[PDB]
Amino acid sequence: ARDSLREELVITPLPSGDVAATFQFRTRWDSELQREGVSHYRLFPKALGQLISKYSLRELHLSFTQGFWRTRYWGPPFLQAPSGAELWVWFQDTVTDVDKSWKELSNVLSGIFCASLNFIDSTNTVTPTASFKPLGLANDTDHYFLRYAVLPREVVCTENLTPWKKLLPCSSKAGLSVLLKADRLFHTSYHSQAVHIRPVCRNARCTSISWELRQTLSVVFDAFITGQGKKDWSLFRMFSRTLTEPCPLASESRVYVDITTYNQDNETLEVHPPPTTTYQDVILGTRKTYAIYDLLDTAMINNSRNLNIQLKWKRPPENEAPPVPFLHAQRYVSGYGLQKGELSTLLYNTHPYRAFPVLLLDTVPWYLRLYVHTLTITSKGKENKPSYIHYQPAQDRLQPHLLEMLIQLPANSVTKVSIQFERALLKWTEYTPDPNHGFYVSPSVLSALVPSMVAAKPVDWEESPLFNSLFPVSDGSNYFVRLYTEPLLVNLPTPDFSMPYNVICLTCTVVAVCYGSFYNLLTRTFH
Amino acid sequence: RSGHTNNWAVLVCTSRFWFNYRHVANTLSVYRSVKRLGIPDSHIVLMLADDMACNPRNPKPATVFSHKNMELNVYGDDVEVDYRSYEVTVENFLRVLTGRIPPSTPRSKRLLSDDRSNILIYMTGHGGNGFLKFQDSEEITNIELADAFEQMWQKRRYNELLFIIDTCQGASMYERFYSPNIMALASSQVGEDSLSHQPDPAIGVHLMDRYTFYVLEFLEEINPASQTNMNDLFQVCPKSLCVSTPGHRTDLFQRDPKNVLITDFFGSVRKVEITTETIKLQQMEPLKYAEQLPVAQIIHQKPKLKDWHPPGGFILGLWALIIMVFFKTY
Amino acid sequence: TQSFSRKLPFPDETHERYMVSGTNVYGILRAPRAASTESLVLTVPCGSDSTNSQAVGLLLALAAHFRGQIYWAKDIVFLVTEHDLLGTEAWLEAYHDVNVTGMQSSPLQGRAGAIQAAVALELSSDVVTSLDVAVEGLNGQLPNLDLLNLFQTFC
Amino acid sequence: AAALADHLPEDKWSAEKRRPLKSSLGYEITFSLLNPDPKSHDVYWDIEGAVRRYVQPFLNALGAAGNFSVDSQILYYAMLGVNPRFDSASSSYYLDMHSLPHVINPVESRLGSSAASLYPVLNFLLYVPELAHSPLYIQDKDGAPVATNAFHSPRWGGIMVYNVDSKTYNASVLPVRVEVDMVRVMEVFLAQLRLLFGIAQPQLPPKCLLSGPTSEGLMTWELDRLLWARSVENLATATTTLT
Ligand SMILES: *[C@@H]1O[C@H](CO)[C@@H](O[C@@H]2O[C@H](CO)[C@@H](O[C@@H]3O[C@H](CO)[C@@H](O)[C@H](O)[C@@H]3O)[C@H](O)[C@H]2NC(C)=O)[C@H](O)[C@H]1NC(C)=O
Ligand SMILES: *[C@@H]1O[C@H](CO)[C@@H](O)[C@H](O)[C@H]1NC(C)=O
Ligand SMILES: *[C@@H]1O[C@H](CO)[C@@H](O)[C@H](O)[C@H]1NC(C)=O
Ligand SMILES: [Ca+2]
Repeated sequence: ARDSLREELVITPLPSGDVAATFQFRTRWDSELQREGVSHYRLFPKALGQLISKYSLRELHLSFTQGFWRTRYWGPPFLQAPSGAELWVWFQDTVTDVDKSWKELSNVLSGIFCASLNFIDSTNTVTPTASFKPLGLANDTDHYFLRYAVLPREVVCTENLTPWKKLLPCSSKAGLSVLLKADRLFHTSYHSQAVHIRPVCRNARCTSISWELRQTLSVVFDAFITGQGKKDWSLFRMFSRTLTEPCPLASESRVYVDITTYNQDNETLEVHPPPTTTYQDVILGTRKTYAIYDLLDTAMINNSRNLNIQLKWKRPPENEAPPVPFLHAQRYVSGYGLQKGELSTLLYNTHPYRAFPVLLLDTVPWYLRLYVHTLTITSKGKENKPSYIHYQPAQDRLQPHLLEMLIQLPANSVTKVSIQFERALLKWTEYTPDPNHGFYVSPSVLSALVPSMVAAKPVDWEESPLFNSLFPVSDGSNYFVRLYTEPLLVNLPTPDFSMPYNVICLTCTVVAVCYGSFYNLLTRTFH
Repeated sequence: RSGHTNNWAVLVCTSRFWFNYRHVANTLSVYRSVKRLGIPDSHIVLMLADDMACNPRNPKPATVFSHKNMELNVYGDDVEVDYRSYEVTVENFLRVLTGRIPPSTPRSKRLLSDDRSNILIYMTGHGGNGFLKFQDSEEITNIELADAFEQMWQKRRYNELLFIIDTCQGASMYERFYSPNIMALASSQVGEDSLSHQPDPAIGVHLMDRYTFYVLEFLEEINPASQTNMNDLFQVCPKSLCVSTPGHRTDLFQRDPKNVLITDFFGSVRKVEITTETIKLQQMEPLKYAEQLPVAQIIHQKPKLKDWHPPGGFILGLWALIIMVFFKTY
Repeated sequence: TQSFSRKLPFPDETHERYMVSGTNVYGILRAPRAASTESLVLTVPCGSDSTNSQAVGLLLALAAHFRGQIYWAKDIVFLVTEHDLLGTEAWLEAYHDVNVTGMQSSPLQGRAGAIQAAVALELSSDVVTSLDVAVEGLNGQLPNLDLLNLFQTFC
Repeated sequence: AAALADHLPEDKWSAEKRRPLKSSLGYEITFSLLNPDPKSHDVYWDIEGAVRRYVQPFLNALGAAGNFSVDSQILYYAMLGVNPRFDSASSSYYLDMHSLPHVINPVESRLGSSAASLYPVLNFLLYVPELAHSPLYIQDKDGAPVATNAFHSPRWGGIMVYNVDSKTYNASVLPVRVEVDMVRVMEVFLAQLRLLFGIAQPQLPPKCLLSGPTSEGLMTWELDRLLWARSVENLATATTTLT
């Protein structure tokens, strides 16, 4: 029909010995979802399909990760998202009230995905000046219509996996969505549940608009937690279920297994079932190759030939692993008391030939009063003046600090951007039910064009696998990456919650003793 | 024979901190039974003040267990939490019952019950005399709960209501009810407060409250087409089994409990009419993706950072009057 | 690893050390389900003598056990300091990135978040007769009593 | 009787009089096509043309009493709540009246979180039985299959079981392109909608005629009866709310 579905599972053995699995469920609809009158839905979920017309959306990206992608020890991810719930949306030009529509959309998404996106308020919401460019077709990125919020302390469980799975056409009943057992997906060191809606063109010549819904699920299986042994990395081991019949709705249903060694140009990884074919491509920076298992192939998977892809992989010797992915960050909190500290985020450029620009976005939730005159960017032991600096200050309880900087990372080097903050004392009815746990500083965003080891080719988003069409590649010799640092646990000074009534009496008693002393002096005549 | 049509359910866990795993397990056991017996997720307003289902401290992620044998995961593969974490407040709870929720609230986060609706309300957590602690911070009292139930009845937002509470001294949370069709269960009586504590060696914290555990065991043996009645659930937990005395309350229900099926609140047996009627109808230029990091463009989008200086108007204005005061005195 | 060096005011007449220079080696158990925001520290204060060789072995054996568990809400830092307390001070200063004692070190390539609790196992014998806890800190400060209650209950 | 349903005294005839829909400003009408096995059935169903040609005239007639927000949907792998019994006498499968109250729960789990308003939603499911029980029938009271293979719930929507036949091919089973007779489907769905809004059959005096069915679907005096009931029910609701 007009709409098509393609599901894909990419298995990447990580350099640290872990194994990452990414599920992609791309639905493309050649329909006019931006306006009303599309009341008839077949593969594109009705719940998400109504949102585009109701609230004038252009792109909707909502992710529900637990964990933190260790870029240093794992590789660069196909798609990373911050811990907690991330939601950024581009609205259409014809909205005229962006914050009201943003509030309504956040509430509706909280209803759909059973998350606390109703907590997205003006204190969490941020308008990046130019960080989260639209991922689909854009006439002009205005950024007046871009909203971005993140809730770092937003748990993801099968509480959010069930609504997420309900939106799939083969709703966890056949095809590639049968490997989505919750107890196996959450037995992991990283879990992502992103949903992306974006204007993608209809054909080879992008002259019309067709809406694409990607439901991605990135998961990383720890070697010591899940494997801890000499058994192969089978689909059964990691998902407790093999692959039965494919999704009949899917136009293409494939499993990609990364079989790529380093310091070696042959001797790929060993996969037990002979794959359909092999797809070699420059994916992020390196020419890596995959074994393909086409589920829409009765030779590969019969009605009684369930597929259990096995992968022989263990943490390679240190003289056989990729060095580091040319860019990683590490955010932390300096100081040790209350009332004062520093938000510092180291960001590394391990390429020993090429400086590259990096866009750092920081959101600080207005109870860590930032002092922007203390913002330093060393980058060599010298001082590195950012190419572009934007800073919106925070109004207490109504707006967060936003800090966007274009730092040119010089060489193989560590850039230490730090900024001092002072912890605020809040009202007693302003702390969470667990006030002594602390508050979360949202993970900082790090958008860069990292240089690639080998130059990529311009490839259409239809022939290419689903993991190679997340970001609209622009240069070719540089690939775009968006890192997220860790969420920061910052403790605030706390008032004594058990004494709100004694304090009133005591302070009013001090006022009263002053009043009595001045009364007994301004009215009492000496005698 | 009951007249209800809807069969909603509100299940609440007012507890955090992963050592209250027993309360999340109570709520999820009632939820599992209710969802197995028929009530859809859209008609269940589930509240879990903390996940404890796959928080990092869980030895078995994405599971909540009822028994040490770990053979019945009440937190199954099909579960939806409408209110969780800091959203589960006494304010939000009373908003859901009384309908006074903020207008942006979606359908799934509200109790859209009508005059033909049977409602099951299950509250679990620390609870003292005629009061239930919400996440160790705030309070709901039996006065407020009775007032909310009366407000529900005024608008005819329920046909019959079954209230179940599994807290300490829980028979006094339903001691101030006046709304016409409510029958209430409780784990313990006005006085007993002894709280059981037998932590599972495998899962560090306690599993259940031993009352809803037997309610779960009672509800596991029935099918959607079961004729078991409220009189068979009024003695599901004897004094020999749960240390506390589970006391019910039928002073409001018009219908005899021996005729009220347990599927009338746990599960949704829909009235079915076979339809026999029939209507007899007549019978150019390309588009570009955005540049993710336009380094040249975003530098020039901002006016050049120049060192600030006060305007000439202020300096001239201030300096002129400083001299002016120097001349009135001199 | 963290390389640290310190200029002591005088040779201390106790350890014959004047130009203290050493390396702290720490490993971070990365809490899988957590986002690496809180941490716990298991530290063995190795000195310039043969003591605490069993405590390093026990620390590594516990790291071998803790690694492989999915129930970690906090990172576990396994820290083997170079000197008895100068290494611990160096690591604690570079971790919080303060300079309270004016000691120089190398930048930390990795942190584990806000440290919640810390344990300082000293053990220089295979078998042990009794376990001797110590709760008294610098400048008379004390740990929260629940930590000692926890120790006593697990004894 | 439905409009008041609270001020008149209750008796044996008190629940069927409260069956019809409550008064509301709007109504969502979702036409959901259930396809348990896309592997065997590739169900296509002109739902846009069906709505335009049959429901929109009917909903425009019925629109004097409120706004309607008709939508369509296809749910794949949407199983029913009960397994039909296999009759070893006619090579068919049956769903007796006893099991009909327990048949729509799993699918009504799927229909949730797919509505964009707080109005009462009316779900109309077009179940398409899988080859496991491809000739599925619904039995009214004793054995006899129902004429329309459908049923409805008082304030919920309705369910129609739609059977495909004459699907014989040469080789093994492929997804057979199934075209849904929208006239046949919408006849029962509009009859069910009419019953859900409480417009029963004209309930004649001893001697009269009707002029037969109207092109829109329902008679104008029936619409006026609906507006009378809506006015009374709305006024009663408003006074109760104000007190
Ligand atoms: C905390 O503050 C102290 C000073 O109060 C810092 O110590 C200083 O460390 C630098 C090294 O970065 C020393 O400079 C070195 O001097 C030698 C000899 O002059 C030279 O050859 C080296 O190239 C280097 O420049 C400096 O002497 C030293 N100051 C003192 C008084 O000892 C310390 O580094 C601070 N902490 C941290 C973590 O940086
Ligand atoms: C599976 O499919 C192909 C061709 O049908 C072939 O490998 C084999 O005959 C089939 N059966 C099994 C058990 O592999
Ligand atoms: C129903 O539609 C009419 C036609 O535009 C509109 O005027 C009216 O406001 C709508 N009803 C509601 C409740 O919005
Ligand atoms: Ca719900």
